Amino acid sequence: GNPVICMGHHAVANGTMVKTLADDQVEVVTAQELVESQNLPELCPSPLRLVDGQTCDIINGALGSPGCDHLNGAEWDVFIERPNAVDTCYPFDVPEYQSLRSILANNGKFEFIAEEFQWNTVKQNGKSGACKRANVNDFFNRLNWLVKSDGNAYPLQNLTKINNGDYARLYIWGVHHPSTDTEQTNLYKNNPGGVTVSTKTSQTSVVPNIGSRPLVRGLSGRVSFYWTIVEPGDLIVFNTIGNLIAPRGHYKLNNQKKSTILNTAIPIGSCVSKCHTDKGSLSTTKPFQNISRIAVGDCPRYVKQGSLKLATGMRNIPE
Amino acid sequence: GLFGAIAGFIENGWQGLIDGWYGFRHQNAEGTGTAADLKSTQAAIDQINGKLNRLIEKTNDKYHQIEKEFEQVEGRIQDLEKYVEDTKIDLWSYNAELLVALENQHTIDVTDSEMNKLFERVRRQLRENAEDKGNGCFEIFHKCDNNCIESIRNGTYDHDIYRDEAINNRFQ
Ligand SMILES: CC(=O)N[C@H]1[C@H]([C@H](O)[C@H](O)CO)O[C@@](O)(C(=O)O)C[C@@H]1O
Ligand SMILES: *[C@@H]1O[C@H](CO)[C@@H](O)[C@H](O)[C@H]1NC(C)=O
Ligand SMILES: *[C@@H]1O[C@H](CO)[C@@H](O)[C@H](O)[C@H]1NC(C)=O
Repeated sequence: GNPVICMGHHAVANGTMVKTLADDQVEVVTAQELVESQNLPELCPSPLRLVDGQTCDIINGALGSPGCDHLNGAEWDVFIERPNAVDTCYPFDVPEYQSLRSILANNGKFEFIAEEFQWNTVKQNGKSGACKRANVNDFFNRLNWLVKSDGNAYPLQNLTKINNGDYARLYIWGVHHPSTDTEQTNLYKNNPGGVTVSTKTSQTSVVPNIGSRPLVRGLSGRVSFYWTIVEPGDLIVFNTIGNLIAPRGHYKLNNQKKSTILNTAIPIGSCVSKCHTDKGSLSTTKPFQNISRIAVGDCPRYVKQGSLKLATGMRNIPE
Repeated sequence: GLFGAIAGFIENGWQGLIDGWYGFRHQNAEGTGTAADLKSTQAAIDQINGKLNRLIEKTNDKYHQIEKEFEQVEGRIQDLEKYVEDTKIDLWSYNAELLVALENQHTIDVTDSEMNKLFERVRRQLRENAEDKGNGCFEIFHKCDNNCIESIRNGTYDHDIYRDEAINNRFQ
């Protein structure tokens, strides 16, 4: 007795190194990479709705700066905001800048609703050389610059807008800051001016801010922008003795806010993907990625490791 | 591996075995052959692809989150935001690291295990007609032509047919 039968297993010439609990380098016959480290050099316009701000960041798009009319009515899952956006209007600031940018981005649409405010005797629709629209003096097309009547008269203003609609409203309004008391007086008569905006449930008051300021777009003046959200059943009251940059109306808020914003220079292309990083879209089934912590949509999880190999076969012991 | 078959009492794998993970290699009076075992192969593959499927699909469907990049320091609120994002990334990196180490240690034990199940299965078919040589091979103590071999491989070998011949060969 002398025939022989042997039980064995396959092997290949050169396998892949993996880690276990015990060992940092075990060679197995096959493995699969679980960390995505490649991205597309473009953003995928499908199946998520991307809106490109192009020259406007979202705050300028909301205010209605020159160059941002293409954003009117826009609806998005992800607002694409370009690093090389540029101000095209009157020099401004937003005291809670990131909070407003978040609210607009989250909300996910620019659905503006015109209302008429019957401002008393004050002159409306002020414009500026720092806000040119087709080489003509203009302004944020969502705001309304008020100044004294031609016969020096900026009376106390007192208008109310009631919300009986079935959705919350976002009013964006502002306050103008002259650089001298002489400027103050020729614009708004009174000195000091002042704005106070109120709801059933809150109240705000801004004292305008006069002083020398660096020249931005050839001006020392500024506009500080604020916002007020008005729920159904609530009301908003505007009060002015000068310096108000008034709203032309309100933006609609979605009940459910599911959208967001992504700041990147990366061009929008023709691919399909539901995962967007600021370095571009990801086209992968892997459960992890090391490309960017900034990621939006249906993404692999971001991790620090550049590689994690999952064994998909047995130990490789050739010959 | 926990069972000591792969890289244990089987000293190496077979590069010539290209149509399965596990199999048989024999020598009898009329020659030598190598054939795959389908059942053992399929068992190993099924348990690994199963791993892969559970793994590859997560659901991490996130939209509005927080800012993660900053130009200039602002203090308290920004520190907290950075700290939250950095804490999150470390815990997920730890999870990924542990997950792959556990899975790989398991995968290797499963494959060593299946090699051992295959060897044990054939040992049980052979009964008193063969002796374990110690290297994953059985010495068969009776004439075993190509049809006999194939009957071991396909599970139809009947040890009674050759027992008298084998018992007599083993002990005298
Ligand atoms: C009167 C008015 O409302 N707008 C005028 C402004 C503003 O008074 C100042 O910018 C306020 O600081 O001044 C201009 O020279 C300008 O910037 O284009 C002319 C413009 O028509
Ligand atoms: C204007 O103010 C008066 C009192 O100062 C108040 O009774 C009235 O409700 C206000 N009108 C509006 C439209 O808010
Ligand atoms: C991601 O991993 C690759 C290697 O897998 C590495 O070369 C690259 O630098 C990593 N990227 C980052 C941003 O760490």
